[PDB]
Amino acid sequence: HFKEYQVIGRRLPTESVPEPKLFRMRIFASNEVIAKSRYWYFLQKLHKVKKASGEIVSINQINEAHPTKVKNFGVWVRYDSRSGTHNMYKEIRDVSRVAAVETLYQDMAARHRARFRSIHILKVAEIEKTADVKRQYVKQFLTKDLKFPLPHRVQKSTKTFSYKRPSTFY
Amino acid sequence: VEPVVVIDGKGHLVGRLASVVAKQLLNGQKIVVVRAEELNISGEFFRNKLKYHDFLRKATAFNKTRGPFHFRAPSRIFYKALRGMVSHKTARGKAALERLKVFEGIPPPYDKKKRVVVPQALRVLRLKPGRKYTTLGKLSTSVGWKYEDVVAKLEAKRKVSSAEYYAKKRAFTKKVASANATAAESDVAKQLAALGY
Amino acid sequence: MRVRKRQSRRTSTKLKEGIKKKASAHRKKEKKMAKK
Amino acid sequence: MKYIQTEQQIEVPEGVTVSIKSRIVKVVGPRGTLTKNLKHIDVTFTKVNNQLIKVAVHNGGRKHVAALRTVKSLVDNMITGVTKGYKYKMRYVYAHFPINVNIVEKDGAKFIEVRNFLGDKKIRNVPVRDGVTIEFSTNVKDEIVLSGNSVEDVSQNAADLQQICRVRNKDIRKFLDGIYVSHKGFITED
Amino acid sequence: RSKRSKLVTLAQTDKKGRENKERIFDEVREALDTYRYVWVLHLDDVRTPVLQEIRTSWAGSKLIMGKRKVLQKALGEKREEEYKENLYQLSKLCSGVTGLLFTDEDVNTVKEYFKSYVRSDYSRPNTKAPLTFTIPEGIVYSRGGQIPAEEDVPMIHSLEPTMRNKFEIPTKIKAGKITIDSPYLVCTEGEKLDVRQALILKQFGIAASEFKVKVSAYYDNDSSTVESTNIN
Amino acid sequence: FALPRGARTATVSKKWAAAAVCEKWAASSWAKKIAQRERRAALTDFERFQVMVLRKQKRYTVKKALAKA
RNA sequence: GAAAUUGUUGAAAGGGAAGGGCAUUUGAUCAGACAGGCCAGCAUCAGUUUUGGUGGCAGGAUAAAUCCAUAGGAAUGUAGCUUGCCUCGGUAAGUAUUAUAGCCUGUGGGAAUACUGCCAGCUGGGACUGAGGACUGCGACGUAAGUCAAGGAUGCUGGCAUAAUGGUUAUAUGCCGCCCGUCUUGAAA
RNA sequence: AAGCUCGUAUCAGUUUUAUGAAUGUAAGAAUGAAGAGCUUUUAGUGGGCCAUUUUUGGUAAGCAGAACUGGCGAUGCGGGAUGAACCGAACGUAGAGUUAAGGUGCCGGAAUACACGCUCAUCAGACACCACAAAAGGUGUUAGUUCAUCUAGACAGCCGGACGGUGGCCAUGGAAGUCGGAAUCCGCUAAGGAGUGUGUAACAACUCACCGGCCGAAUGAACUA
RNA sequence: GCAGUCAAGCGUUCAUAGCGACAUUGCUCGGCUCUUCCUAUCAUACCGAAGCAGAAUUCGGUAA
RNA sequence: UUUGCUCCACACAAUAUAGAUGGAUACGAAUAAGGCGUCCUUGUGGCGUCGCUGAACCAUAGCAGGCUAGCAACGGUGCACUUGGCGGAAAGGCCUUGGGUGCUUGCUGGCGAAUUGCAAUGUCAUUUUGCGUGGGGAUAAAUCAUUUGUAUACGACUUAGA
Repeated sequence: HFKEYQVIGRRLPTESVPEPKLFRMRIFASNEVIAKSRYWYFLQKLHKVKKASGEIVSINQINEAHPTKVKNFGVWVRYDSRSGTHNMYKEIRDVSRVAAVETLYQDMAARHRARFRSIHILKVAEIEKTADVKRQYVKQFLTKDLKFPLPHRVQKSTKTFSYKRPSTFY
Repeated sequence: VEPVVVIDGKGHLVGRLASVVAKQLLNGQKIVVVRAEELNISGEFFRNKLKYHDFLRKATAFNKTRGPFHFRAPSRIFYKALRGMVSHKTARGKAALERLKVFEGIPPPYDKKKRVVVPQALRVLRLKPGRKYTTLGKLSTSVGWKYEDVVAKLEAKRKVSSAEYYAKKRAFTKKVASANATAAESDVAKQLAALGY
Repeated sequence: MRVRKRQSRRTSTKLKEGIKKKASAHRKKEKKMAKK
Repeated sequence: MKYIQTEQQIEVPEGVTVSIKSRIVKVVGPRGTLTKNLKHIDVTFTKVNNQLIKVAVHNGGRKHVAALRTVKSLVDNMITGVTKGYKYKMRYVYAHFPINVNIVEKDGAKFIEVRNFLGDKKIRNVPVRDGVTIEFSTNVKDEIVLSGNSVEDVSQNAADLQQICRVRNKDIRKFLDGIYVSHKGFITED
Repeated sequence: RSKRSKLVTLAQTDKKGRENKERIFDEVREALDTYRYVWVLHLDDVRTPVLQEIRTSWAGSKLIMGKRKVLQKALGEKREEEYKENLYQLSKLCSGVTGLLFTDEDVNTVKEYFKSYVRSDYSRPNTKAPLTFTIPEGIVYSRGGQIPAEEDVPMIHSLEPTMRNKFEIPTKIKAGKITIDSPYLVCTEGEKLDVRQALILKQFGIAASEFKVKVSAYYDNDSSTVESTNIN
Repeated sequence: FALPRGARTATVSKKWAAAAVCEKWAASSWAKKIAQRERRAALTDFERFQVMVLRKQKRYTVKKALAKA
């Protein structure tokens, strides 16, 4: 389970160059230590720096603004593959950004066999207005007065032997 | 919980069925699967048939009277599915199997007796709708077994007698359920309610 | 029909370890070919 | 993409009525009754206004939706099977030997004897399905008419009647001889 | 996957898109101010050299056909969207087919022309044909039951599967010639037509149904009014 | 019950109380069955012995009610 | 008068090996103490550990939320209003910023709680262990004398007193277990 | 093993700083250790096989030479079903707790756990630097990317037009778009090619590519996983 | 097989650092006897294509 | 065979148990559906209701369950006699007709329990027997040896003979 982290760094203040530009980014991780490590990994790719040349100035947990309102998120993803890296845009309906990126990571592993080290989360944005929601499987749930059943339900047994011949009604 | 435990091996899944019977034994519980024919597997017919058939192709080259005894009867067909699931060459195994009993159809004194099911091996629950399963009655027949019909016949008749019994039952039940309802609101009654019963 | 012979999925220890030697051979080639 | 709801509309005319429990379909109307088991298909029927029927698949892949449309087709085929009926007209052609097609009833089987096909001593017996009626076309030479309610009964019997008359170990181009479905249609034209 | 493969083709002509529709948009609008009056023709169907006969009848006045929804939005749909004053009164009146005629001529000359103009055409589906026809019961002929047989050629044996399968008529070939046994009716006088019935009358080359090209409405530039005329 | 979509807690409580779905829940057989199991769970041994005695008395009158019709 | 090897008698085992090790049942057989021993139960203790219940705090956006007050918006559009054509009033296509549903965003307010971390906080259940043998030491409580969980178990209670412990032994059962010696070689063979 | 010193500041398969053209020195740097040096003499020992990382040569492909490094060898035990080199692992005798690698359907000790997904295989798959047959084929299925159309009406579907110069020139018995040889042009439109196939000896007739008429929301192509 | 002609893409940007599939164009120890198994089947069985008039046949599919 | 052998009753020894310690409590079918109750046009029928676990239901209070005094109702149950009908899939059991017969905790009384000393399974199940009892019942074959030859290495087989 994830957590969003604002992690900043400004390549250690030396002589003749005081107070550098403080490079800020939002990092999804499980804890603070992984977030820090991922941040250094991203910095080495965005420009030519190193872990020893800089310093983590502030690490902060970004709580979700309204964890009760169901949102329509659109996530820009890129990831290393069997071949070269490539962009991807998946649309996710969820309550929070942490939970939406969670469902993405499990889906990316499920459909593309990409682990945690491959995936570069670019930008997670709310899609404010519907009918601008591009993906059809998300637009599937944005219809008026959606009433759908769950036919054929399993009844979870606590014992080995039953005396009914179970009824999978709903 | 009981001395014996009669399973209705219908619409079940040989595997998950056997595996839930197997251990059950080793733990000293007596068990008696019935209606074996009506048992189920998983996968478009042909599929299984092709499967078994390759098994039916393995025989002690030099003397085939010595090699893998290929059994048709849905029972045996499902006793081998439970056997190889229990250290059956040791003593603790032989002793286990010995308290197991597979029956194709339902004979006495099992008939006139309660018969359970195994949710965790129920095809309806386990399987996903719209996915070919392969009854056991068929496979068997189309490979050697030759008593499919009889049982069938002897099974239909075994139900009838069953039905009637019931009918009689539903009645006597109603009668008791109606008398009870009429016993409601009678100090005693009233009270029980407060103590759930 | 006469059901034909089925291929095994038992990988013998000679096969499995020989697979590892062939794999590491492919590595040493790929590291050399990366330089050119 | 796993559809949430997919539905078709089976339109019921005045003369026919559709009674469905589980997945067994009545089509009771003018010409007669038709029944079809569909418990293999896994759908849900909904009668909206006694004149329109809604089949339904919830949580279905492309394979399950492909089954969803074929229910609408089969139930509609039963409806047009009762209202209009089916009439298959088979014309049989011959080069030299006159083909002699007759109806015999041995043991109540109602067979079709196909004699003298390409000068052949074998007497071809075709079984007639329960619900298909055979009459010969008056004032038109060499024509056999197959008519009933079910599409399967009429059309499979038409297929049987032309697959018994295979031109064996010879030309296709040279030997015209055989029985052929000249016209697929309805009993009542409108 | 498992989708319909579109029939791959290597032909010279290509599609037009929005480019051609914009050209017709501009051509209609630039023809509105130039020409005096606009006639909207309900010509249900036309043989192409008949339209070229209409073009060669007068070169002065311009005739622009094409999509209804291009002409609707070129002239004007509603009160708000319109090219000229009260032009949308005729676009509401044109319903079916393409035709539209810009003119710089007299009104009575045009309405005289289209009332005087009528040509023999093929009988159509959903319209009644004024002939009751049966094909003769011997060998069927190319003209087919219209001319003396001695002046006619028997039909080509190659198109007999078209007669049997597509036109439904019961045919078999004997010594290179198509043969029927009994006289077969296809159409009767004052009776509504099917698709196949018009195709039998087409294949036998029978053009026994007249075609009079019609107009429904009429425009004036200076008077700012739309006139409605029901001629056929 | 009638709830507008995306309703915050107060709106949920408004329509919850107005429709009275709690009392409609308690009226059903399903809530009575849940409460039945909970009542039997927290039973004292002496209270369980009361059930012993009362079921004996109820049995007597019910068996007299039968063997009549 | 040994062993190899054999006979008889008594016990036991034995479905394509046997003998061996760990542990126990079963059968066979045996040792003391009884000139304080065998086995146990409970309580309060100490060491190691396992498993619950409950309290106090502290951190972050001094949580974020929810909730409340205020200001704007659009909707998968709310009541209303207009309109189409019908089974009487349903639907449909516009308006209508919530009116007789609500929602979103923004600003302010006062709280709770999750998560994370600490307590030399309290209170239960379970297991294995009791080594040492007058006193010294370090401590705690007590007004002091004295007491104590503080330099390793005592107190109380019960059955048996022999085959009941346990051992030896034959077998059964679960699991493990290549045939030794030599000689080669990098090894196995 | 024995004697004699110092039991010490005698040092270390280690890091740092500085000096330098992964190795070289020094340290009043770090961290670690009480087993240090010097004589005297006394057993055994003088093979290698496997693997990892550097590096030079090689070729259908394997590979071949050094260096350094582990492992086995003189080493039991847990696991990898099985085992020379694979994963774990500081072996006195016992008790208790916790774990490693590997696992938790039953054989088999331990969840037929939970959660999101993907797959149906006519002998699936459980397999492993994802290495060999491996580049592909497939109207299996799920995700994508890049260009396209689309309420001036998308795709599909039938209904119609699908034109005159013109039967363009040579060809030749007969070739009118459709046996073939070369340009392959004009006009008229809403759009129609010196013609997409079927067809006739030659024509005709049909077909589509191109439009247009009802039909009313999505659809199309090329790639990647 | 060698050399060239195309040429999906990839080359660290990318066609002018280069590799490049199917085609294509260049001339040129042996043998006697038995048992069992495999199909990659010569015949027998059933099919599909073929100027397959019939007969005969050629190729192909299932098939031990 | 000196009543050998079997079957009922109670009686004592033995011998064991892959393992009783309230009850194995009987519709069938479907699962994108069912069960039950009621009603009617008697049907793939209308209306009501139920599940979402057997967490049930039935049995269950007495010296390991003794002895007695009653009250209420025609019930429940045990035991053995008994009228049939039913059960062939391993039927070996299921219902039913009655008479007797104890017991009933449906409700209320009166006695008795201890010392098994603060726990020690505290033995109450069901097989296979043997020796004794007191009643019923039933009156053999096989092998060897001889012969046979449809059989035959020897076995075995087929025969024959009071």
